[PDB]
Amino acid sequence: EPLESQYQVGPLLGSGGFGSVYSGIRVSDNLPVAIKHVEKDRISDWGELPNTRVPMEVVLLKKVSSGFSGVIRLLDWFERPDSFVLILERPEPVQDLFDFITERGALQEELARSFFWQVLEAVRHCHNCGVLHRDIKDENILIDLNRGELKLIDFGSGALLKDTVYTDFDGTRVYSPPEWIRYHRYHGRSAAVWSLGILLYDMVCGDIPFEHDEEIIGGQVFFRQRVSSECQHLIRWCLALRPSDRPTFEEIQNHPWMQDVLLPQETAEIHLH
Amino acid sequence: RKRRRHPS
Ligand SMILES: NC(=O)c1cc2c(-c3ccc(C(=O)NC4CC4)s3)cccc2s1
Repeated sequence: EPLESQYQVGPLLGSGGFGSVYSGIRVSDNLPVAIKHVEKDRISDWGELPNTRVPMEVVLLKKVSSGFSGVIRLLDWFERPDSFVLILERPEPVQDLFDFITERGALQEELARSFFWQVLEAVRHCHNCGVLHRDIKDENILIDLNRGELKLIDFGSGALLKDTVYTDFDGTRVYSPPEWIRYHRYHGRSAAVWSLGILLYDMVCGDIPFEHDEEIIGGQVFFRQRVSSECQHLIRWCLALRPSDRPTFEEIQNHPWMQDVLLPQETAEIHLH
Repeated sequence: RKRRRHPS
């Protein structure tokens, strides 16, 4: 069962602090896959499977990959002398939300509502499975352009969800909450809701609101595009400086701006096709 | 302000 004989390796897609990711086909059935390599030397956090010392990333992916959801599923993985190799689903055709927003600019509220809703369902899925992503942002979201389905990627900075304080963080600083900038401490859910506030602003305004620490801890939110009062309200709530003032997932999805969401299929027909 | 990616 070698990696080279069960999958046909294609060319690079991307690389960074996650690893190096290639296009691939499962020869078994010509399924499009993504093949992600991570050097053991470069891995910070390690975990155990139900039994085997693997990267945390593999632990989290196994926990969320049960049944269908808005998360890219781990299909297989392999250990090697100096690395691990993850086999993941690859939608075709696909674009990441970061390139999609660059290309189209600020999204219409109807589209932002469908995208944001699907991200909320994928994050809830993660939390229900005991997984905290810790790097929610447009770059870590794939759009299946035919199905109108968003998929969460790159759990490489994630952790088991706990109700106690987190004192480490490896995610994107400009999506990190003020309490991390100021005190090097955060709780999972409330940090996640902050990052989702950044993401919603990104979607409706065409870029993130904050670049510098001073702006993050200032919690002054200037809207650089026309945004409805209801959407401005949900964003300012998610971006409350005090963690305990942020909405719960339930309060976000019950928010008036979040009602009458499009179905994924509607979203593809109206906005992507 | 150019929009840009941000490393983890
Ligand atoms: N870093 C990760 O963990 C992962 C990244 C990916 C990807 C892509 C990377 C960037 C992409 C891209 O630029 N698409 C062009 C348009 C075809 S897709 C596809 C499927 C699974 C994973 S898992």
